[PDB]
Amino acid sequence: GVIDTSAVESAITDGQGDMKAIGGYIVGALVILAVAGLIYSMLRKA
Amino acid sequence: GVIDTSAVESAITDGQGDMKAIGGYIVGALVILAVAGLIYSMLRKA
Amino acid sequence: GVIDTSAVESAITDGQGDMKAIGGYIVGALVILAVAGLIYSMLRKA
Amino acid sequence: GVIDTSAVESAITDGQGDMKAIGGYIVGALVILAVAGLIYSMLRKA
Amino acid sequence: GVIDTSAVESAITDGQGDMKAIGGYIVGALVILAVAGLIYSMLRKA
Amino acid sequence: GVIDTSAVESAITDGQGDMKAIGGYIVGALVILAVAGLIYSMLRKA
Amino acid sequence: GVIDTSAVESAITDGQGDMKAIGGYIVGALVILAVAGLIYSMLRKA
Amino acid sequence: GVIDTSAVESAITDGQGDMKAIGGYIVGALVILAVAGLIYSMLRKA
Amino acid sequence: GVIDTSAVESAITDGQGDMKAIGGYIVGALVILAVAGLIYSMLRKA
Amino acid sequence: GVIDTSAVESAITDGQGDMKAIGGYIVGALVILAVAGLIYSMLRKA
Amino acid sequence: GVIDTSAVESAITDGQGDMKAIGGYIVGALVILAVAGLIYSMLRKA
Amino acid sequence: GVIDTSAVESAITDGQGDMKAIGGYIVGALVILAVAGLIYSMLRKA
DNA sequence: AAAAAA
Repeated sequence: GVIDTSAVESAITDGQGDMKAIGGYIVGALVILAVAGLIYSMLRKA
Repeated sequence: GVIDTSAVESAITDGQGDMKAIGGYIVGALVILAVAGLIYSMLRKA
Repeated sequence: GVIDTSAVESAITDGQGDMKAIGGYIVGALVILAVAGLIYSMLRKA
Repeated sequence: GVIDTSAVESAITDGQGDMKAIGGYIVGALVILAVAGLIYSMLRKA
Repeated sequence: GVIDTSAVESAITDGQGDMKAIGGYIVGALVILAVAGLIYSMLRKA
Repeated sequence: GVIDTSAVESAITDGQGDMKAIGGYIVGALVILAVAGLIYSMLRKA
Repeated sequence: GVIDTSAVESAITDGQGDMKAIGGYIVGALVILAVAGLIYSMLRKA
Repeated sequence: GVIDTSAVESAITDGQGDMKAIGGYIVGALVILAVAGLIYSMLRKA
Repeated sequence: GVIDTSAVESAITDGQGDMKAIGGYIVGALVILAVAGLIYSMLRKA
Repeated sequence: GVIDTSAVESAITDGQGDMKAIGGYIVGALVILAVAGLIYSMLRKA
Repeated sequence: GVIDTSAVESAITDGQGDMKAIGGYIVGALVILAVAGLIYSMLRKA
Repeated sequence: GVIDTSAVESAITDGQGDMKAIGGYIVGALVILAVAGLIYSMLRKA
């Protein structure tokens, strides 16, 4: 009496493979305010 | 004194084979609001 | 003893093809508050 | 005067064995926003 | 020994063609509280 | 065999024209806590 | 062979004219928790 | 064919007159954490 | 040809007088999580 | 025509007497991060 | 002309004695996310 | 007239024993940004 | 908001 849920794992494993894609696109934008955070500290201490 | 009910099981086993067909057509539409439910959460947390 | 449910899959596969259309129209509006979320952080840290 | 309900437990034990399958497919997608939640905190504190 | 049911399909195919008309008139009113739902979020985050 | 649904679109197009009216009355009250949010930041930084 | 249904429209047009009366009496009570919802937000942000 | 709904407006106008009473009892308790929020800032800056 | 419905209003006016009794017993339990909701906010801000 | 609701107030007055018990058990745990919040400030200023 | 309803109270007093059993099994699982909610706050404030 | 709820406590006591497992796996990752938070303060003060 | 910054 089953219902075919084969279209579930095919849909959301491709879903969770897309959460990883837009996680790496944020990490690449948070290191901008990490690098610029501490080369401001070099100019101030000088 | 029987009445031929051979046209019953031929009619509703093909009936319950059609309930399964339109059950799988709903599951394929509920995973749309499951995937889009949690890639909205990635954009908000970023 | 079947009932023609051929008008079902023709109606809701075109239905679930429309849920995808208005999912992509929301993702295009959530990245506005993702980009503007972290170019506010550049102005504050400066 | 019983009615054979042997097709019940054969149908829904296979049903509840499928709820477990799509529960583990969600847990694998909620840990994405748990890991990315706190490696954002490392970049901000730096 | 039939009864003419030709006035049935002429009456309810025009009936179900009217359910579609007042379905599209609701969708045009639910996007008002979808758009205004997330331009409130832009003003709050600012 | 139709039923006159001409009183539907006359009733809810005037309905959705009123959702827009009380959406603009909220936007005018959320910019108060947007402007006052960042002229507090000028006084604190001084 | 008709039956006089003139007492129908005289009874329920006055009925639907009363649903409008107690709809406007609820809207006047939901704006209390809309106004007080966002003057709490002014006190918290201060 | 009406039903006397005169006991409705007599019941909920006195209802919405009570929502205002317990709204003003919260505002009097949120200004405590507004005043104490910024006389802590005077002691810290000193 | 009436039927004595004098036992109706004697039964449900005493019924609706009891809905008011267990409404006031809930309001006395929802103010517990209103008071404790915002004296937690005083300890956190300190 | 009443129904005995004497088991209601006996059940939820003992219910709301238990919400007070686990409210005081949280307040005793939020003062830990209030005291330790500002004896960290003494060590830093030294 | 009664019908023996002695099997009613024997069936549902044992029923409501089982609602209490699975209420206490939830309370034991909600305190896990209460304790872990505020020992995360100690690590963040440090 | 009971229903065997013996499969409830066997299922969720093993459930709440798993919430504790993934609570301790987060605490081990929040002390990373507690230790690194204050050995950054040693390098800055030097 | 605190910690960065004075």
